[PDB]
Amino acid sequence: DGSDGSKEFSLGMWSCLHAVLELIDSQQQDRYWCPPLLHRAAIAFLHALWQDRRDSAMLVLRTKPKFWENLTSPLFGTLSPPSETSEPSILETCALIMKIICLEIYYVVKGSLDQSLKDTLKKFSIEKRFAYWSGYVKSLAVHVAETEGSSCTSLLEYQMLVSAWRMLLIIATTHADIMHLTDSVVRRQLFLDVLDGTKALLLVPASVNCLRLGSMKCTLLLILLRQWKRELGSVDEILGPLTEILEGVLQADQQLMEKTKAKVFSAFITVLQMKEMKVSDIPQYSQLVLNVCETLQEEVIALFDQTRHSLALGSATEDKDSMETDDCSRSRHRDQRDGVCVLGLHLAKELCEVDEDGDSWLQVTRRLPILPTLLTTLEVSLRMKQNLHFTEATLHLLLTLARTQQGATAVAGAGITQSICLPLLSVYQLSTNGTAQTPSASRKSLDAPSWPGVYRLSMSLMEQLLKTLRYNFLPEALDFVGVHQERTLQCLNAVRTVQSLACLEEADHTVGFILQLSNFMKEWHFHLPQLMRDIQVNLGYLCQACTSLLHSRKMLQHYLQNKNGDGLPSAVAQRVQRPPSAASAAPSSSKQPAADTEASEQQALHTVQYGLLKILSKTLAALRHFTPDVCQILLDQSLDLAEYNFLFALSFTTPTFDSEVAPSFGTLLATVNVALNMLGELDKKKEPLTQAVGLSTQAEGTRTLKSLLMFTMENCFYLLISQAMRYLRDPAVHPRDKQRMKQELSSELSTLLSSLSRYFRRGAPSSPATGVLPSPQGKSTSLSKASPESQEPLIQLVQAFVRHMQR
Amino acid sequence: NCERRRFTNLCLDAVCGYLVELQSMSSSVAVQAITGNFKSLQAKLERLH
Amino acid sequence: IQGFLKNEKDNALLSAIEESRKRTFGMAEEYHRESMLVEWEQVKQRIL
Repeated sequence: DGSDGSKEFSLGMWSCLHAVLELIDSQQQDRYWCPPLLHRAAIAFLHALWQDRRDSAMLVLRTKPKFWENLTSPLFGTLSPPSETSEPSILETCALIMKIICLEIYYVVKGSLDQSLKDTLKKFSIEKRFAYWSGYVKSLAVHVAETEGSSCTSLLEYQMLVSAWRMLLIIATTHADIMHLTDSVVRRQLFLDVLDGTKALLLVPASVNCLRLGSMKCTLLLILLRQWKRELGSVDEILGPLTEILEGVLQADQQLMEKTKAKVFSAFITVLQMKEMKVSDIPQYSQLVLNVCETLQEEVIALFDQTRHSLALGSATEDKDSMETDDCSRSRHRDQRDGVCVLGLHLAKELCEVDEDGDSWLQVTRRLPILPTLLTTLEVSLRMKQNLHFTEATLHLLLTLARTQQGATAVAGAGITQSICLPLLSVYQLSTNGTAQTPSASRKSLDAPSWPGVYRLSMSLMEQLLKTLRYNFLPEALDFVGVHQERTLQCLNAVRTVQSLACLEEADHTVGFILQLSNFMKEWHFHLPQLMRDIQVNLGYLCQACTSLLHSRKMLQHYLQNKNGDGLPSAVAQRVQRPPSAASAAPSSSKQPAADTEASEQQALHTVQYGLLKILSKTLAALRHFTPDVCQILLDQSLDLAEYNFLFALSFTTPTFDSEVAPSFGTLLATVNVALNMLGELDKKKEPLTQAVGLSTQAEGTRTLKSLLMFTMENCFYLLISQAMRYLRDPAVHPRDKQRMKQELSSELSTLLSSLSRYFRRGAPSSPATGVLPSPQGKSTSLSKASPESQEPLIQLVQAFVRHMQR
Repeated sequence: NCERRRFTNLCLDAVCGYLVELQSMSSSVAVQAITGNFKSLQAKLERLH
Repeated sequence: IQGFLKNEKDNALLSAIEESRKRTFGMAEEYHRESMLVEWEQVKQRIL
């Protein structure tokens, strides 16, 4: 019994551990040679006590003087090489001591560990025993590749030392602070000894033992690679042995080596992700892309018929009880995120960002039937709502390829539109049998794989293919917009009700594809003379919705807040009257609210305001292609007006966020005032905070948001002038309200141009502004620099229109 | 197409190596001619890059 | 410790696929987002 209500345990007069503690004492091994098969047996008993969580014994060993010094003393010995006849009970002894160290550092979470152990791990690092045992578990893995096909007896003890060394090193990354493994040169040696020491076991494709040990070290290699992807300060030493490991792993059985092909592709993706690289660098790139695409043709065909046997074996059940542990025969679904198919697609999608002209990759895919092979499996996956990770990964590879003229023509010539257009209808289609909605939409990432994500990537792929191929993908884009016409019209409206960031990310691609397609207005009007006008109307309401939300920044904050907290119904209401007072009293306790809540709500609000601004910019450009150009409708009187709709109503009322309110010239005047106030906050946030490090991309976001804010204003002014001339010409628009239009726009374009000229006399981000900026340096004539007062074209064009309204 | 700009470096570096070797040799009419041939080759590779 | 070594293998497969998918989405959006502005500067320099 303890003074503090705890129980003490002690090694009593008949404890077995008194004899175990003598058998391992270095300071009696100075006197009585404990032969290694007996030291092994004493250490095996200590491994079981640490495995089988007998902590009432472990506590009573942790408290023994010299325990960790005597117990670890064989790890401070030296061994003969594997080519000399050492006693394998010593290899087991060292492997079992490594297991005890692993279990103790894992269970005794980062604090309560013994100080003689903490300074023993420190001693192991100072004596560089990491580098010694690294070199030994390297050479012992070459020796197995040199002695398989002989009756090499100690192979089980060799497997025990290789598995114990794997366990020790994954703890020496995650607990590097307790293992004292903080020398990046020793980490680089440990990585290369695990790389070479994996290669030797994977270049023997006939040896089940080498394949097993090499696949187990490949599990270590892949962890060390990711935890050290800042200290492996060269890439080009790693790619060679990974190609040699791949080409060995492709000469061996798929049913074992699935669980190695995946690890090797996962390593290659991680290595390509460390450095900006080109086809000039990579060892045998033209064979590596062959090896990867031929592996993908095992995988995508095995997935294709897996998705067809799931179409023949009808009405399996929701078999929901089985609390059972890691056994065989239960079937391998190939649509796993870490499956060889899905990792091969992502590796191909990294490698397609290294070959700039596509000229190296197309010299593989002119051999292999692979592009239509991917599309036929995608076509079934989309029809069945099966194979989500593969479906998304295939669309990622296609979206990478569609950027180059060689990749886009290869994707189009593979039949892309047929294998997506009708299958993709399934994805967003709902069942008409209405039942319960499951609220389990917990806070996962916006990059969690999803069926809406598959639709967004299909829209992004058609935005990309039409941007690259134009007239040579225009029928395909018209059939696609006509088939997807419901989802196109839904997503133009979804911003009116579902202001969530994942919905804004769908709407921007829908308006993006529309912005690529409205370049072909007369061709679109010939084939789809309904839908093009229904899109003009819904783009009009999307302009009203985005501008009223971006203006009403408090209503946007409230629409987020009122969809970020849940769970209480009540009704019936009625009224009125009064408190008060009072008691009382006491006591405690003190936590604070997190300012990180106001920071994260503001960061969500700034990202939602950026999403709404992208959509508004794309909408204002897409709508401009549905009006005659400002130059045409100013300068030619033979230009017809029946070819062009009224897209804005003759009001100057500011835009309400409001269900039926059609967009107006007051909506356009509000869009410019929104952009002026946002630009007018980006030149407030300029006070000198310091000592933060590591974020570059906020400089780029401060650039791209400012060029976007210009694009929102300037296409809005093009719509304003074009539609104002569309009203001022027209023979039915009443002369009273033509004169009203001249008057109310002559006032608010004058107030806006007075505000624009009060901004631009600071300089927009430009080469003239950068040339005017100097003062200690860079000056000529007296105090001038470059040349000043080159004006921006909007300030001339809106002047010319205001002058002509004042005629 | 992609190989060609890796190869013109390696060919210039190798031509420089062979020209260091040749310029250590006893300067016979053959060593003089081949030093001319490799510098004529250099003076074309200096346009292939 | 086996569940932890399962999880370390899982994160050592899973995470670079999300880094690759983040690269595709970012490099597609950034190419549409800047092309639209290089197209717009070609509009402004025509207006000038």
